[PDB]
Amino acid sequence: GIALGMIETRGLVPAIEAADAMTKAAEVRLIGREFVGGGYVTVLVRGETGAVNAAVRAGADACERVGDGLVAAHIIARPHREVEPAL
Amino acid sequence: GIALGMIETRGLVPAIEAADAMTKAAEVRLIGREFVGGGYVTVLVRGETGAVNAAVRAGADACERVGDGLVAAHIIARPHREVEPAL
Amino acid sequence: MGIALGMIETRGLVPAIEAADAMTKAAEVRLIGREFVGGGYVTVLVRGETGAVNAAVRAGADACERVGDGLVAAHIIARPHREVEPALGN
Amino acid sequence: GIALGMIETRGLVPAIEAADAMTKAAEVRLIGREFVGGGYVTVLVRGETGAVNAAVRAGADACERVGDGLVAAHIIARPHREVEPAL
Amino acid sequence: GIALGMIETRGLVPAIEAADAMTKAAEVRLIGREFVGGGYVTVLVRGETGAVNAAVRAGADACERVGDGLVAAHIIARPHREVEPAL
Amino acid sequence: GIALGMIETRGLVPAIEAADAMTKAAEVRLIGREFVGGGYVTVLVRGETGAVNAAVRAGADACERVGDGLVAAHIIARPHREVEPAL
Amino acid sequence: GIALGMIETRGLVPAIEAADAMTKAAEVRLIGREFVGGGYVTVLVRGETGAVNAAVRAGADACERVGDGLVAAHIIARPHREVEPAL
Amino acid sequence: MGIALGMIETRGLVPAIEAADAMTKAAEVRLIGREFVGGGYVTVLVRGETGAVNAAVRAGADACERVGDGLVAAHIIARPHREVEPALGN
Amino acid sequence: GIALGMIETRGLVPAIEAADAMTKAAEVRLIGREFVGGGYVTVLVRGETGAVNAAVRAGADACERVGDGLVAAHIIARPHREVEPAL
Amino acid sequence: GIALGMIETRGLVPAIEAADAMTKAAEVRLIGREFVGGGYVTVLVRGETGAVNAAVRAGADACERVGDGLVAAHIIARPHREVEPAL
Amino acid sequence: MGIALGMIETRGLVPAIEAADAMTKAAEVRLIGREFVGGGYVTVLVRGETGAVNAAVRAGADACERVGDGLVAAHIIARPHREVEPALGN
Amino acid sequence: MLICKVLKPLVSTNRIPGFEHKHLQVVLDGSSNKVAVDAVGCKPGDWVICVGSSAAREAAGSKSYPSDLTIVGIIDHWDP
Amino acid sequence: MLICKVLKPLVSTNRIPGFEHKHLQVVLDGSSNKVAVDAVGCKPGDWVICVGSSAAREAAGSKSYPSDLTIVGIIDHWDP
Amino acid sequence: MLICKVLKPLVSTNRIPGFEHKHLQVVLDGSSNKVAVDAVGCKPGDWVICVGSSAAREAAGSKSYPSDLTIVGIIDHWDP
Amino acid sequence: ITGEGQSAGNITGDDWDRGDKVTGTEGVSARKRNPSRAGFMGAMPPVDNKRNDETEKPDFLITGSSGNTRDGQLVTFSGGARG
Amino acid sequence: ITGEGQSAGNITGDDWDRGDKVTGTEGVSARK
Repeated sequence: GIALGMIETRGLVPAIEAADAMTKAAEVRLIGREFVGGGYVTVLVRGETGAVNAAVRAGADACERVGDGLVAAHIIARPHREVEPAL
Repeated sequence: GIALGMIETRGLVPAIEAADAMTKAAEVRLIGREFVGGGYVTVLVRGETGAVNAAVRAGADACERVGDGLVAAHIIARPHREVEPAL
Repeated sequence: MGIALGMIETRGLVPAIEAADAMTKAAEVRLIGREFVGGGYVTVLVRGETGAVNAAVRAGADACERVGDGLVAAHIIARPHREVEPALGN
Repeated sequence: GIALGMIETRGLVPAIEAADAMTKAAEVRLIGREFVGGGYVTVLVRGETGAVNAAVRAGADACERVGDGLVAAHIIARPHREVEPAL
Repeated sequence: GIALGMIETRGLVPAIEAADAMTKAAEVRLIGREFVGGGYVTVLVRGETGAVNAAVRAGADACERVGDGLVAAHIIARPHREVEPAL
Repeated sequence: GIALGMIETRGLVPAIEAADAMTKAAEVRLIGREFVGGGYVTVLVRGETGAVNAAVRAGADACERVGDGLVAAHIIARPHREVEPAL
Repeated sequence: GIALGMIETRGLVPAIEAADAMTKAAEVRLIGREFVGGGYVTVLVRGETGAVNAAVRAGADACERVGDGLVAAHIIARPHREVEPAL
Repeated sequence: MGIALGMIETRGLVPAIEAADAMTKAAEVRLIGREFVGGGYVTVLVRGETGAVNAAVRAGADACERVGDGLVAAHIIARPHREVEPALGN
Repeated sequence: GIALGMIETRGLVPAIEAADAMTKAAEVRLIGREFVGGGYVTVLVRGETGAVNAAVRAGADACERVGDGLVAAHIIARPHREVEPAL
Repeated sequence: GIALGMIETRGLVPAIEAADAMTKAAEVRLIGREFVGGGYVTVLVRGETGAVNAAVRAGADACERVGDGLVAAHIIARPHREVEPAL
Repeated sequence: MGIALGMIETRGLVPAIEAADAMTKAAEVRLIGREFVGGGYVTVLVRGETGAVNAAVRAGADACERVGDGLVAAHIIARPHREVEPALGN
Repeated sequence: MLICKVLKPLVSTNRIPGFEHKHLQVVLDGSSNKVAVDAVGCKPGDWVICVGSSAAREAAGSKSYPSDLTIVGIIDHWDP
Repeated sequence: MLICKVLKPLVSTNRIPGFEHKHLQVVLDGSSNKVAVDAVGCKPGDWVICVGSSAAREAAGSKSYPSDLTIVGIIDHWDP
Repeated sequence: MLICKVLKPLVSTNRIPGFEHKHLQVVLDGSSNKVAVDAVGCKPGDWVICVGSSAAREAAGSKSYPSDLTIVGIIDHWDP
Repeated sequence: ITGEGQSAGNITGDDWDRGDKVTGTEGVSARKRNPSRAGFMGAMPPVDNKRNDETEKPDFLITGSSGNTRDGQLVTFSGGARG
Repeated sequence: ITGEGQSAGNITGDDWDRGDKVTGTEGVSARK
């Protein structure tokens, strides 16, 4: 449901590779793509906790090599409702 | 909640993790997420001194080990009247 | 309509658009996006079939390394999914 | 008072805490809270010569120990008549 | 509320510096200033526990260098009602 | 004309110096003043092949020592129409 | 005159103290401040060519140590009208 | 009314009032308090504007170190808050 | 239960042990046991991502130490439409 | 499309995960899921030349790290008219 | 029709037709030309998909050089221009 | 030890040491619900026996193991 | 393990080892109130699972850690 | 952790390790009486929080410390 | 060369994309195309890690700093001088 | 010299209080 998967990387080639892993390995919704600046490209998806876990593991072991690869990656299971308006 | 805290890091894996911990810890209000530029991300939080302290410490120590981690985090107990221009 | 999404990013728009011209000259493909990631990271996004995308990205890598600070990432996607499509500006 | 006090730093905790010291030490009006990009953040306050003097003293002495530290501490007793159109 | 913050120092220059930190960093009431003798100058404030904690940390890291600096510093959260008539 | 000449440099001052050499070195119209981010600034001039070639060579070898220095200097002669989004 | 003098610095406080030196040394009026990105900051002053040269000399000689230091400060006595869109 | 509170303490009243006279002569400021902390710690409390307070305390430090056992603490406050004011004898 | 996992080993002491753990761990459905040939045995399981993950990890670590143990085990979060031909 | 893509491996986790990559990377129809015996398992997919090319890329790059590993990765752009009667 | 161009030139047409056999045996490529350059040079044009043409040219460059005098000149063209088509039989 | 009727299985979640937690199962001691690691068999559950305390740690496999209750055995003849 | 519905958050206080206590959350086991360290997620709280005993120590992060109960996981399908 | 309203203080007695027992205080968890070592503040007692188990040992100051429950913090906003 | 494992799948048997040899338009003498320029002489800009200074010890917790231990500003002698 | 960090803020850029040199009434030959 509200399970928040998300990936940070350097250059968006791995960002969209991880997004492809998101949309192909699991059935989740991609809620955001953000250009932080300084090279950080971030993808944000929501879905089922186990599905999000499979998605994020696939995204990691897919995009960790391409170019500069992923920088940071972790899963959020039940994000606070207060966080949602900021996203 | 005049008492103000804020969590700043490089990339927003730790930033959203810390903000999740912020909202997770007490009845605190996340008033703003700001992209510094160059990769730094800042998340503001408002509340009372004890709740803000608990939230900030929890989030900081939780996010120090995720990805590239925090950069710095401290608290303002009696913020000045210029806080409204500051937000 | 070649759904295959090739795309590469580099340091500044000189190597970026030189790679773009290499892709659009060596191959007959349609580039769809030029994006400023920030901090020098500039990306070109092109659509085409798998072989055409392969040839285009090979040409871009060949012609992009020796200009500016050079290419960084040179991987492609053969069959992008529907859900990524909004992230491409839908 | 037309004296301008200025601080550059890497991050917002240094910036916000420096501004809090800025305004707590003496009467100075914060005018600028500018994100340069690349991690640089700057604060500009307005006040009379002695007020800006002591206030920037306190601001540096509160900010030095945050992040990589304060980058530049600088003040002018009175900028020219022709600077503020591009404030 | 009844949260008792208090500072001891050698020479009252740091004592009043810590008092300034009390009154500027947090919103607490300064209930006492005592000259023990032998150089010990003591400041006594009451307020909210988290606010008092912010006050006392600010007072410590402000007045610990000035002159002889602070000597002893600790926080009291819920002092006994019997103690109050003595203060 | 249809010929595109274009250069980056680190710092805006060398960029405008190079574009200045563009606009007097040969008959050419400049179309782009792009801030890449992180300090890369790109200048985009439009004109016929000989004019753009001579102008770019002059601006590049005049801007090599100016400021921080240039980035890249190679120019395409007959750009494909598909570079229209670069406008 | 019609001359445009330029100053570049690592950060904006040195840039605008240099701009103060510009507008306070000679009869030159600055037309712009621009944050390039990644910390590069430029200031563009306008005035008589001799005045511009003297002002730039003063600012550069003033601002070597201010902030992290200077980057680029060169002038064109006759920038093209075609540069005006970039101004 | 210069709200800036300068103040310094020393060993005995000779250096204390010599610093007081230095402050009131080198600068045109009004001292408001002479306090016996105990054990030789004697303090002078003066009000003035930030620059005048700065000059006064610099003069006091210059003229106080070479008399008696000397000065100990020489820091000031630029904008004292209202709540400290009762501690100054309100 | 579209999410698919499967446990493969050499000999079916660990295979039936792992399948017992599979059914033992959650409301998962064992859809097929296949004799690979040459001693490898495979057991398929269907369910949701979290239940399948728990089951597969429990069974894998339980069967790694029995007899000759597992060979490999991973999970498919979003199996393709060809799963029906695959079974 | 008459292009055939083929993978041999030791086990079914490698086979099934390789097939999942096979079909996820591009449009290819799985036609053969054959258990050789002695531990050898093979997958055969059908699709056009570029699709089979990229798909077998992804399949090998997903399967390499399972069991003793992929044994043979091989494709043909178009098998003869006389091969498929013994498909 | 796949615009991807493969062309192989050899001395004598025995290696040229070996290259053509590699073409028509490897991938979905149709030989669009068999021409005699002059003075013994014989070259072959095939057209098809990018990956198909690439694989075919690979096979030709694997099986052509050691046949008689052998291969003299091969390459691939990824995205040939529209204006080249008149030179390709129009 | 705690007599305990197996009730239902569990589902995984976002904890790391689940590598050794091995499919926790909700059980009942006759009063309310509980959950313990299935060591040998849970089924729908007729009557099994559950061990906790620090013994649970070495009852589950490790001194550092994080548990408060582990099922330890099955009673064949059970008890009303 | 203790089935446990999150109830509310906490507030800091005058203890030193709070550096590792990490935002204790009041939870309910169906009978009365309780408080446990939030490891992964509390929310308003639908149904999560809580681990105590000495396991709690290594369940929270340290052998010397001072706890009696830590939440360990979330049950996605929960239970009535 | 155990929510706990301070009730009353204690008195010393004939045990030796009281050097570290530090003025035990009778508290109430809402059901019956209890006693725990006052670490920071007890007062008449509005609402404080109490930690036991083996954590209590390092919650009170020593690994070898003899306790089963220590108060650990004060809840400023308390709870009805 | 990076893409998504172009050369990673090099076990691929018979026919393949890429450019084993004699494959002109893959950038070899081809990519040079529009004459670029090198200049610069110093490559990437010297970006400094804003995190520095350090020298002294962070001000007695309670205002920033992660990890660590000590006390929640306890009444203990440490309290302020918690260090 | 101690006050509240008079010389601590010595990074302060251009204009400043204090007595870099030729500043007679700061106690140098004055305080006597």
